[PDB]
Amino acid sequence: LAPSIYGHDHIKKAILLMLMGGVEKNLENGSHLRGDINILMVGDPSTAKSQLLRFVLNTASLAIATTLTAAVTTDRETGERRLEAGAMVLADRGVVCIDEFDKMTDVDRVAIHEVMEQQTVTIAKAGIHTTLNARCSVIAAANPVFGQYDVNRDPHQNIALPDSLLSRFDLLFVVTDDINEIRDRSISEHVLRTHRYLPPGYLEGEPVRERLNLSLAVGPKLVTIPFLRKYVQYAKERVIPQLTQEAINVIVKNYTDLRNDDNTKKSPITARTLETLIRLATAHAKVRLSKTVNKVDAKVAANLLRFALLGE
Amino acid sequence: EIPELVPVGEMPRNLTMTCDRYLTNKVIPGTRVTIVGIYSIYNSKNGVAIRTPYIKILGIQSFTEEEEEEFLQLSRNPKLYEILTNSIAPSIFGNEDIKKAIVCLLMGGSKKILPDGMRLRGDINVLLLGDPGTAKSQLLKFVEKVSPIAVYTSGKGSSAAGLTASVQRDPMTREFYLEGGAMVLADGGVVCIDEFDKMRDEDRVAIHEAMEQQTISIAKAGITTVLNSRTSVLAAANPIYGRYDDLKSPGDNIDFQTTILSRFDMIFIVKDDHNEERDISIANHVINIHTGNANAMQNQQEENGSEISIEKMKRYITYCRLKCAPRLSPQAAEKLSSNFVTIRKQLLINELESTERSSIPITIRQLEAIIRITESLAKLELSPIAQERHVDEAIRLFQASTMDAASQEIRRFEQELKRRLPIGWSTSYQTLRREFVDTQLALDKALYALEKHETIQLRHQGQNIYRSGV
Amino acid sequence: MYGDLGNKLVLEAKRTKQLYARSNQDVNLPMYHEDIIRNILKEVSNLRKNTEYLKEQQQLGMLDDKVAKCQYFVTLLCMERNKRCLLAYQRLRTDILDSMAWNNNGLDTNNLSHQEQEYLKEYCDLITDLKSGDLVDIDLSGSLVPPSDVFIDVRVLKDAGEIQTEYGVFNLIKDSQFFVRQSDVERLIQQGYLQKI
Amino acid sequence: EFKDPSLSLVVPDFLCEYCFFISDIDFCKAAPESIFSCVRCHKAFNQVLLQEHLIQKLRSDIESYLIQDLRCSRCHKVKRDYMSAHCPCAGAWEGTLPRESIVQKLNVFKQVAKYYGFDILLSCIADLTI
Amino acid sequence: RNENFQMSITPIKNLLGRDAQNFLLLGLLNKNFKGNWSLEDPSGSVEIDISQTIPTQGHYYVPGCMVLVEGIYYSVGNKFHVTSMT
Amino acid sequence: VRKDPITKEWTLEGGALVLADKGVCLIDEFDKMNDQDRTSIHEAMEQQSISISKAGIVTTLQARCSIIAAANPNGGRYNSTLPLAQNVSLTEPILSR
Amino acid sequence: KIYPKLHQMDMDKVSRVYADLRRESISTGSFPITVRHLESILRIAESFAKMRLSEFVSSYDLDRAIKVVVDSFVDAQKVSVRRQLRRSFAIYTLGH
Amino acid sequence: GYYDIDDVLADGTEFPCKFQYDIPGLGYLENNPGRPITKNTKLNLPLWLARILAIVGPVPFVELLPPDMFSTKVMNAIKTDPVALDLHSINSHFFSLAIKWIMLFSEKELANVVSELLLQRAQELNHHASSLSITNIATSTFLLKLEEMEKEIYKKSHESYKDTKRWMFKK
Ligand SMILES: Nc1ncnc2c1ncn2[C@@H]1O[C@H](COP(=O)(O)OP(=O)(O)NP(=O)(O)O)[C@@H](O)[C@H]1O
Ligand SMILES: [Mg+2]
Ligand SMILES: [Zn+2]
Ligand SMILES: [Zn+2]
Repeated sequence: LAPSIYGHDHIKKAILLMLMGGVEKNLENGSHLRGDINILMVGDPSTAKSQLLRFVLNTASLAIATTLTAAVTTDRETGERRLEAGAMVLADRGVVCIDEFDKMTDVDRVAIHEVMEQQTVTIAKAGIHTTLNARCSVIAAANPVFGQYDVNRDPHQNIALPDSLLSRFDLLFVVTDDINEIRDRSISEHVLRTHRYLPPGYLEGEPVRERLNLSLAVGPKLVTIPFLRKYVQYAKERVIPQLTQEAINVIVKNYTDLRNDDNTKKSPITARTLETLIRLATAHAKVRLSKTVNKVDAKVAANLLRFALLGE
Repeated sequence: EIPELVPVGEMPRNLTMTCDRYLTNKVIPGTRVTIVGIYSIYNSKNGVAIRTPYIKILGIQSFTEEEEEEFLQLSRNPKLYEILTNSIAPSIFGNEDIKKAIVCLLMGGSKKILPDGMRLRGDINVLLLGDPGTAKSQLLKFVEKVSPIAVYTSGKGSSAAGLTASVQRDPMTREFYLEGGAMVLADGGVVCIDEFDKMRDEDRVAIHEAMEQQTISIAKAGITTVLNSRTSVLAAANPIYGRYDDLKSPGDNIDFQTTILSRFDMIFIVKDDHNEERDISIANHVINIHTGNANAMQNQQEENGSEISIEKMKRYITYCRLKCAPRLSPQAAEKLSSNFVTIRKQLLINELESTERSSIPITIRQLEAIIRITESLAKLELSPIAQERHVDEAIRLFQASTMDAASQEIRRFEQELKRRLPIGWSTSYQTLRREFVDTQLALDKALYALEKHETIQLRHQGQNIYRSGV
Repeated sequence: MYGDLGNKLVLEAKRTKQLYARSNQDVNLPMYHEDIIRNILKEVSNLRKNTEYLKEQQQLGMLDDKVAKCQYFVTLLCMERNKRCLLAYQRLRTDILDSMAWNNNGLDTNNLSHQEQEYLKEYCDLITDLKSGDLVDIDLSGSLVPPSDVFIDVRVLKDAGEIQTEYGVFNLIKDSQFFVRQSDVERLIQQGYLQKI
Repeated sequence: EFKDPSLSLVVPDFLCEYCFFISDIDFCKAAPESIFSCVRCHKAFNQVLLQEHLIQKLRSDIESYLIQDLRCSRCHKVKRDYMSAHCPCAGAWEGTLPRESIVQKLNVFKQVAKYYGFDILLSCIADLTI
Repeated sequence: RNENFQMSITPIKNLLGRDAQNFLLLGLLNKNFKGNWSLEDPSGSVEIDISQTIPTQGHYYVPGCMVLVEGIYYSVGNKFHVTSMT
Repeated sequence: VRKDPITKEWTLEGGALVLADKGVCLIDEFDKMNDQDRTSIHEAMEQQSISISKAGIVTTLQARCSIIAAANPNGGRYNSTLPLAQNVSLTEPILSR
Repeated sequence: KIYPKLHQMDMDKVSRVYADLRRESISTGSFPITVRHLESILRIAESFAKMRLSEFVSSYDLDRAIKVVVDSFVDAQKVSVRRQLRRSFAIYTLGH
Repeated sequence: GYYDIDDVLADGTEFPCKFQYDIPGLGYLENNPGRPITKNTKLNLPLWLARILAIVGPVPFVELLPPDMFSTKVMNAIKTDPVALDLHSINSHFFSLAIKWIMLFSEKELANVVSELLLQRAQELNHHASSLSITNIATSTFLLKLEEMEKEIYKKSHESYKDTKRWMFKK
């Protein structure tokens, strides 16, 4: 994924686990608990975020581009009101890509809780009192509302989004424009080679003509994106991993460690983190194509989650 | 009607008029024209026994094979950049680097298309932020004269509709149509937004797409549409608190967000130096303006070739825009990359020193601005390649503008040095480094503070710290 | 690739030919591109060293009848291409120099290579030999517009004082006007002292 | 406007050995008696000694020009390196002893030499150009 | 013009950000205002570590001398570690 | 600007500084206008023009006015212990005009 | 009907006035002396000449214009400094 | 001719080449001197090189695949509307290159089509060359679509007409 992007290995691993996301749990009486995974990339602008959303959008399938929920709507010619689908409804059992998520308005954010908790959205006007399936795995990205991102302040403080909203996401990354000379040297020379591009047959210094498309209207083992698509398709097609007890032992070990180490002082780690570990370990079992989740999967998932939340 | 013919206190009047066959598409909005036509009448649907007047056009008047030669000769002149720099706002004394940057904004960089169909900005955006009476508005109202396409607005005169585009209902058909705002009317040239700091927040939001995506996306009256806005924003603004306040950060002196500030290829922060010799020079110049000698002075400079006329420069800017689009040489490309990592290292040390992140983001987006300036500088002389000298001047202008916009325990070490080094004697820097570090970057701030005061003077290639003052 | 510098050089050639062709006058030709020519000659030396290296290693003879033959062919064709590009550039600037010799010197110097400076000296010496031996009854370097009129009016555009001609004088007073035989003043029209026709 | 008609040409710490007096003497603003003789005692000064001191001052200023540090013309930092073409703040380099001032110093030296008839100092001034 | 070069020189300003890579320099041998030994180029300057170097023996080496320098650039201290000098 | 009830097109209507073109405009209690009104003065007061861009209309009007303004200092009356910038709420740009 | 001209005005008088006003206006709370205030002197001198129906601006018009502007600046001050400023600028005004 | 600059540039254009052998050392054509070019390597080579490697090798070292500028798409666009076609965008030297290709492989269809193309465009070229001011935007939009070959013919022709009009009406 995204081979042009310097660093960001853990981000790409987390993206792959979301693309291979966790399994749904309908308990007795049909009591529903959500298997899908949700991610948010906070950070500076000019970082990898938006480009990663392009690479995710072009890698995933049933993927919706945004830059929500569901609504009852009307337009100029309609003498009537119609129920409309937002991106999560359109991405039911698919994915949503939300760039500039810090910009979303209040009536949207108030209803995002239903997507995040219940994987559904409820309608409550014009007598259409109903609830819709919106069972997607979301990846979002956001920018500071003022200035460059202050890495000392929380996401709740650098961005207007509430902590009671930001906490819904399984993984919450903060990325920043590190001023590293090796990175800067690399991306600089790539941008310079881009701006030195001369189209075919143009003389040196010749201006590019807008006439083109109508005038010509005469009619390191990294894989290909189609192969990666075919792999994720095969995993979804061929396995639904079962959850083994040794995995559980690693999971409860790591959760209760995270919830009593100094990591508590950084975040009030809670039950959502526990079920997130189960989802991520299940997703790693889907990476393996393995018929079960096992202790090996939990060991990978806890390392990634500890890095994502605490940076270590 | 022509604005300088409107009667005093009148609202400017206008006529609807028609043309057909080979007179269609012969003019664009904003062009000044002479029309020959039949003044005539028609009985519109909308008084009594009244009729709507209109003109049936019979003629319109609004490169030549010798101005081709003139602009070749002017390209061949070695002093061209100084000549154009003098020719921008010639009555305005000083502001040399700002005038140089205005020439770059007028010429623009080179617009590009990639194999993917992706397209890259050629337009430069410049923000002049600074003190009152620094001739900012005068510079914008000059640029609206010389630029072949231009629009002038003021921030408080704006609305989002009158900026991007608006719905209209045509009185002739009596049916809807969409009509362009200031950004669309500036497409292919400069929009001069004067007193930009007074603009409402929703208007400044509406600027974003037209300024960076260079489009306006529309869904109004059921008309879904997207318009093109290839535009240079030349914005002028005062600081918050009126005069620029040196004790405050630029992020405090400026209301604009870091997002919108990033979209300006160059920011100049302009201040009164209050220097007596400068003010005397300005005063002699201003009185020469008012006494009327300036007319003869500019005519002399134009006969001398030290300046060129407005129309000649307008034709020349159009000639450069239509005939040339330079590329960076490989040497220039490497030098630009190295300069990028250099200024990035400089911002890193400044942000560590200030322990605060700058209001100005020196991201990869600003390298695109330096590339764009390099291309414009080569575009003046119609050189098909932008050579290393053009990168030198482009780097000089960026250092003169946006770097100055961005680049804005010791108590113990400074007085230890005051005690240990007496007046009139010299300390070699390397020994001071060893002496203080062995007790540590507070050293060079102590040097900077004691250098700003008269007390210490770096001397002999900076190797000798000389206690020159008190 | 070895031919690219040749393309850049002959693009320079095409542009200077257009620079000369588009204007009505003889435009003084631009600077000799010693830098690109040095790059190409260095490339030729690289190719010569490659042929020497290969022809030495042909005594080891790796599939030489096809492989060494093919390698030798490609590195030889690169040298043929670069010779063509260099000679095209030099032949164009030579043609312009010859044209200028006939148009002026038979009656900007920094931009020439020193070989071109001494070439131009020799070609001017040759022209002046042709209009000095036999055929000297005709100034072979004279105008090629046919003589339209025997007498013309000419306005003095720059002052040159009293000068003689074969049976008289002109006093070239600034902004005086003569009516005179064209064959007695053509030399001064070409030298830019006289204005009309 | 009043500008002082006298350009000072001071020779610092000149010594009268006859009374060990250490005086700065100004060849333009001083009266001629105060140049050619002391002003605590009144013994006369040797002419060749005096011309030698003016030549020492002249060559001191030529050297001080040639060894000067360059300074940035807008941020006033010293040029700390050997091969930059301009300061990193975009400003051009300028001398800390601008050339105009040194031409002025040489001009007062030629005037003083012509007036007092200082043959040796005049030969030195001549041998600079020629 | 010398046959040994036409590896070849990189101007010092090309080094910046090209971490842990071999380079051949040509430089004016400064001693910086901070006191460290240094090379300067029309394009810039870089501090040098000579602690591991092998100089060529038929020469003096003084400040201000133009010296060829081969070594590995290191971004971590922004030093250039000289293999050999001539 | 207003949408003309006859034509249904948008038209400008001049404000005080258009009506007082080539005249003088008199602004009493300048200190107690809203700053979102005061900021409109800047262009006409110095550049002698008003540059509207609204409802499709985009134009520059002439506004050749001398403005004479009357104001009370901060709090209620003058206090000569202070300099001007603390006597009055007005900022340097408008005051410089 | 009347359009005065600044024929042979005292440039250096005005320039020194602007230079000194600018220097004393360095006080960060004072009335912000600016290039448009120099133009104000010239406009005002034209207005006084206009009152005389005068084709040409005299020294007296320009002196009165300077005196008006200098008084306007000098009285825009905290009283702790007004006397010193009055004494300094008196060299320009008390010639008339 | 040898020194003919527009011929030298035409020889500098690139064509798609498929190799018929494995050859060591030629990898510099694939930007790496250290390796062979393999059989069935498909590579764009300059025409001055591709012309010779297409003939010498018995099987030659290279086979020339059909270039896109002579694809059936372009040939169809030629055969509908010669004067509307932007040959300068297709290739700035298309007539010189078509002559060279027609000679390299005897291709009667391409010769007939290129003859028709040139003739039909020659009519319109003469119309714009003959028109004179007392220049039209219609002329300008047509001249943008001319090859360097056609630009040379137009320049020479238009100069002939202009010089004749000058001589007739002026003294
Ligand atoms: N450097 C200068 N040279 C000549 N005239 C100047 C100069 N600076 C200012 N002026 C004059 O002073 C006025 C400047 O007005 P203006 O252009 O509005 O300045 P500004 O930068 O826009 N200040 P503001 O409108 O308060 O933000 C004009 O009348 C100019 O003639
Ligand atoms: Mg202004
Ligand atoms: Zn004595
Ligand atoms: Zn500096």
